[PDB]
Amino acid sequence: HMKNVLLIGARGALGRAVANAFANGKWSIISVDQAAAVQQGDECCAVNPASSIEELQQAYKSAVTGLKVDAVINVAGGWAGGSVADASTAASTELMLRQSLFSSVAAAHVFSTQGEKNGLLLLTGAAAAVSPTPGMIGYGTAKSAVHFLCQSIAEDPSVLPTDASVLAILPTILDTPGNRSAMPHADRSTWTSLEDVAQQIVEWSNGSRRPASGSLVKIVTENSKTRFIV
Amino acid sequence: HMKNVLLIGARGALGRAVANAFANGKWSIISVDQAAAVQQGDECCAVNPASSIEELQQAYKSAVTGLKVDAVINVAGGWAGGSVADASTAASTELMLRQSLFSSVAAAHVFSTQGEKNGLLLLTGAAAAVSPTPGMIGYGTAKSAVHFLCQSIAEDPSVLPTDASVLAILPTILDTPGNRSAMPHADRSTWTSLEDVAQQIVEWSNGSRRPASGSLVKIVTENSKTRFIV
Repeated sequence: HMKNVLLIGARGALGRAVANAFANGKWSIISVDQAAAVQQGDECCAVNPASSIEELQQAYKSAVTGLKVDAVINVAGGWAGGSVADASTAASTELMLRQSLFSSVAAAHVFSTQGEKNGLLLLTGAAAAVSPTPGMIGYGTAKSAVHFLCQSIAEDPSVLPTDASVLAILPTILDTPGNRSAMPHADRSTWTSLEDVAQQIVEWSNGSRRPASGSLVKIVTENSKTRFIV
Repeated sequence: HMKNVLLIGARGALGRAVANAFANGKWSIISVDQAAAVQQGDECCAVNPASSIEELQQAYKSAVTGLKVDAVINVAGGWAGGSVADASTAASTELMLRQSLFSSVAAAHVFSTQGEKNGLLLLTGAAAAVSPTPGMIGYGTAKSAVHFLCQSIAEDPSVLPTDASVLAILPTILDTPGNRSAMPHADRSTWTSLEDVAQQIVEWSNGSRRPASGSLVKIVTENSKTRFIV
């Protein structure tokens, strides 16, 4: 368990896949999640969903005190729909901002100050958020902001450990319990396996060849085969 | 005073310029500002700086109850610097998000539901936020998100009144009391006059020719002359 990873969103479907892929292992895993950490048998930090970015930052700093972190992995966030015509868009956009953007700003600061040389900061965007998202204002605005944050971090590498990388993954559709439940009978040939994403995150984290720091990495599945593409 | 404008950020330097340009007039002005509304002699709604997007939305809906709004103008927001290396970036990024993005999501919903035909939704971006902003993470991420929001609104015009427009202004440098104070002796030849921006917002609001709904409008000043450019 020589290498250290801070895992944000550890209790979501993609978070559990990522924790499973770490633990090979080789890795010591420090996990955090908002509201949704069952806080029973789980060795996961529960942080309040009403947390400020500064509160997230302090909670993350605390969880890894006196560690060099090789990887900070943020795979937090769910989904909601809504246009500006919908009253519901106000709350859903704030929720998506908190889950994805607040967590990513705090996570970047911990990686900057406690990251190890050759380490990885990985954030979670959305392939759809590369374009206007009139029907998913919250989801698209939050994820677009994560993409922007990824690019801005990379633009000044002096803020990262030596030879560190930041990457954002842009999933299209993930094969999650939620999606299976929603559409039991659907053609899932374009639905990316969580194990495939998790395994790729752990290789990148281990210092396999990575796309250029700053890359938006689209996760494209056809006939149940997956490419990681810039 | 036939036409109605909801003005968000009315107590900032650009907000006062915009209120002055309305009042020609011809316009009935309903103004809102966070923390900074002096709430003495001022006919301005003071909204709490800790407001949720839904709270902003309700406060905006209340301020214009039983009006058709020809214009919703959001010129709120200040500035802070900071990279991900800075502990201060967490709080400054949340502050910029609240001032600019929270206000813009709420303002878009009020314009969708209470806007008049041929009306204007105007948001405030930043010319610099078209590119990575490693040295101003908060400011750039918040403003980039406003640009994205502007584009997403325009992408589905069924959410807006008939022949309505949304625009985002991308200032580079504004000739504000704050900037004059900071650099009394500086060459201000590239600093845009607030009166010039305000006057252009009021013409667009009145239904002058506008760039295409969705435009990011850069405000470019050289030798103290200004162009509004896409």
